[PDB]
Amino acid sequence: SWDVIKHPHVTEKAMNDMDFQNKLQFAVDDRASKGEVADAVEEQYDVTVEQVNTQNTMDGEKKAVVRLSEDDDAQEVASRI
Amino acid sequence: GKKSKATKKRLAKLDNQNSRVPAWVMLKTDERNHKRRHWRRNDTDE
Amino acid sequence: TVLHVQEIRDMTPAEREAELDDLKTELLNARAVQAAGGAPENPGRIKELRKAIARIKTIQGEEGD
Amino acid sequence: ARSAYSYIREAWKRPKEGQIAELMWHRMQEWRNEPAVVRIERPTRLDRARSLGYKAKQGIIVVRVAIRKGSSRRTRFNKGRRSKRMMVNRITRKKNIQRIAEERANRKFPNLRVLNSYSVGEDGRHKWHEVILIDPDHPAIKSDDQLSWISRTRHRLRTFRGLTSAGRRCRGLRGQGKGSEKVRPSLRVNGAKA
Amino acid sequence: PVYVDFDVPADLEDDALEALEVARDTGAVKKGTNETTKSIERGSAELVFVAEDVQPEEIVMHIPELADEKGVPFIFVEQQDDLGHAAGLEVGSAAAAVTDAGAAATVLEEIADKVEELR
Amino acid sequence: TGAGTPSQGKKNTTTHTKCRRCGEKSYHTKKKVCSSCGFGKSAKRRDYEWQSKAGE
RNA sequence: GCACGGAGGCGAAGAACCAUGGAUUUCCGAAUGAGAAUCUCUAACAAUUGCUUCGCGCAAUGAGGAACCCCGAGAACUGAAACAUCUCAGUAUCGGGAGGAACAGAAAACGCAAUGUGAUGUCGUUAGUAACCGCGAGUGAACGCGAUACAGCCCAAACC
RNA sequence: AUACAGGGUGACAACCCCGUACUCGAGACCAGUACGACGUGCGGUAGUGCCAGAGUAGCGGGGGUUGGAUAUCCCUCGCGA
RNA sequence: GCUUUACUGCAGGCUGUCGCUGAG
Ligand SMILES: [Cl-]
Ligand SMILES: [Cl-]
Ligand SMILES: [K+]
Ligand SMILES: [Mg+2]
Ligand SMILES: [Mg+2]
Ligand SMILES: [Mg+2]
Ligand SMILES: [Mg+2]
Ligand SMILES: [Mg+2]
Ligand SMILES: [Mg+2]
Ligand SMILES: [Mg+2]
Ligand SMILES: [Mg+2]
Ligand SMILES: [Mg+2]
Ligand SMILES: [Mg+2]
Ligand code: NA
Ligand code: NA
Ligand code: NA
Ligand code: NA
Ligand code: NA
Ligand code: NA
Ligand code: NA
Ligand code: NA
Ligand code: NA
Ligand code: NA
Ligand code: NA
Ligand code: NA
Ligand code: NA
Repeated sequence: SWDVIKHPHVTEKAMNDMDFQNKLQFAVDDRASKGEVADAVEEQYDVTVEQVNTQNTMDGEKKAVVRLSEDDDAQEVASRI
Repeated sequence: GKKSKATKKRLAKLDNQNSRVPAWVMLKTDERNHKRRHWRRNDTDE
Repeated sequence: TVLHVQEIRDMTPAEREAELDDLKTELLNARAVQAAGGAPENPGRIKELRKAIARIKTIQGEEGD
Repeated sequence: ARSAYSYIREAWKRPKEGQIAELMWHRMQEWRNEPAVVRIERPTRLDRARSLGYKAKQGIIVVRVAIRKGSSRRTRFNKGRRSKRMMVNRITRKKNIQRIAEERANRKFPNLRVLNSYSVGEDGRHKWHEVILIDPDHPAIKSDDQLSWISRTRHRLRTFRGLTSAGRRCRGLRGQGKGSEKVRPSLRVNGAKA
Repeated sequence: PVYVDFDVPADLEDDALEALEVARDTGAVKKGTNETTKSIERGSAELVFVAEDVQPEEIVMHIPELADEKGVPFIFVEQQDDLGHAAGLEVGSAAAAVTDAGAAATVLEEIADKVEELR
Repeated sequence: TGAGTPSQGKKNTTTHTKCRRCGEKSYHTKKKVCSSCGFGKSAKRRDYEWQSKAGE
């Protein structure tokens, strides 16, 4: 069985989204829907997913831009990994 | 042109195969990528 | 290595699952550190983590869970 | 004393005489409106069937098949052909209609194998034959000391290989003596000259 | 149909089958076309029953003429399974033969007469 | 118009594509049939005796 | 692993490596819920069949494989110093199908005619003989014999 | 040396290493065969026209095929014990 | 490749006959 989250997509742009927009970017299994990405994300980091945007990359992988609720802080969630 | 998810996967792989033999492999083998494909000079399938 | 077959078999179906979900997490955090160009790596483990998970899965199947 | 079967046989010796003659005239009207391959609960010629191997048992099927009458339905040559080979009307296939029937029947029942077949008449343009097929996977046949042989793997698709009754006959294998020089053990092995 | 040259009234058929049932219990009966045919040939048949819903008809076609040139009497039954059931079989039967009735040699003999008259 | 060079310009139609079944780029997307393996036409694979010398 | 780097790791809890057996085994693919250039849409033996508790409940088929094998369809260049019959050749190629081998096979045979042989393949021979043929060019057996290997049986029906 | 087959090893190696002769073990095939055994019952005389496979055997038309000639094998149309 | 009252054949069309096919 395949897992939903593959690993955190950490790049300069990913940082900007995290510091200024409270978003986390991830490399996810391309068969995963926004819904699944949202759930998998909350259960792994214990946060509140507000929105998910996906993109099938020219790297063969699927990227998810996950925005957390004002209640949570991306910068911190990402700092523990 | 409008590409499908599959097509996109394939082009992606093709792009990746388009890298060079890493330097370390040179050293590990004591000494060429014959599948180098230029976008203009070469033509992919499909 | 650090996790042998006997030890896996000495676990209860519930301990394997708990151990399983534990390794998975170590693995995921390893990939993250790697995804962040993190150098505090130790290649030998990210590899072991995969094998360990495999063993547990193998045992879970042999025992019937 | 004479068997009841002997009568069915006696009748079929002259299918254009007496009662059977009227039966045919009747039947053929329904047959003509029937399909290519129609499974029928009982053999029209019971003596025949049983004589061929038929048994009122599980795993035994019978079917009537309709084929067009005449010579080869043959397309004329679209390129250079010497006179001899320029032929279309008088060529006739080398397989008899009864054999075609067997194959058609058999294809309809992919899992079944052809045991034998017999003719049941013809009108101006049809010819009808009833085929006896067998289900090689149904115990009762697997367990029948008289038909279990057909269950063997070596018998898969007997008809298509000419292992049938009409098959061997049509292949020229009747005689064991004079004339079967190019026939036995196989047409193909004899360079195909019979 | 082709081998049936006369129709047997429903009521006559009933008396026929009834007689048949008492025949299997009191006398002797042959079940099945083959066995029946041999009775007519060996002359041991007194009354033969033939179904009218037999397909193919070849199986029975011969009964009539055969029984005529042997003096044996015969009657038609509409249902194949009724004759079978009457003969004591769980299955149907295309033809039966009462080989020496039983506690019915009377009723029987008379059915034979009723039919002969039925032309 | 020249059937040569000048007629090569209108060639921007896609026909033969990567075949789902054999992996060759011979699946005619307009015919939906593979010219290499027969996929879309035959369940059995395309093959011919003339693809090699008669005695081989 | 090929593959001899860098870093790190595994192995006396006997690893590497080898044998056997077992686990896992994405998507397309006969491809079978339906559609699709390997993805997608809302439970599936699709299709054709046998049995049938008549419910896909129990089963079968499909496609592959180096050639070999069996059954069907069947050229021409060429040779004949042209060319039609003939030849090339039942070859090439095509359709269908089996197996580890296929096919054949226990005489309505043979016919060294006999007071004789005794299922069937195959090998050697018989023989380029008999037979065919614009009687041209060409084509071309069999019985028998010597070997190989050997093996003989079951229904339909009569009577039950 | 029952081992002087072959290979490797910083140059021509029986004696440096692998191996080789000898002996031994295992798997696969032979084969679910042969042998053994269980059950079944073979055979003979006399009498009896009870049974023994039909579009068949066979004939004719037309084609194909074969060395098959009148005397090959097959298909088709018609007839038919 | 093409043509025709070149040679030989082949489709196809017309026509007789047999089968399908029966009653007075
Ligand atoms: Cl078959
Ligand atoms: Cl002899
Ligand atoms: K020629
Ligand atoms: Mg989008
Ligand atoms: Mg790049
Ligand atoms: Mg041009
Ligand atoms: Mg599908
Ligand atoms: Mg010439
Ligand atoms: Mg000449
Ligand atoms: Mg052979
Ligand atoms: Mg020849
Ligand atoms: Mg001879
Ligand atoms: Mg010839
Ligand atoms: Na990634
Ligand atoms: Na290009
Ligand atoms: Na079949
Ligand atoms: Na021939
Ligand atoms: Na595997
Ligand atoms: Na199936
Ligand atoms: Na069902
Ligand atoms: Na010449
Ligand atoms: Na010439
Ligand atoms: Na000639
Ligand atoms: Na001799
Ligand atoms: Na003829
Ligand atoms: Na020309």
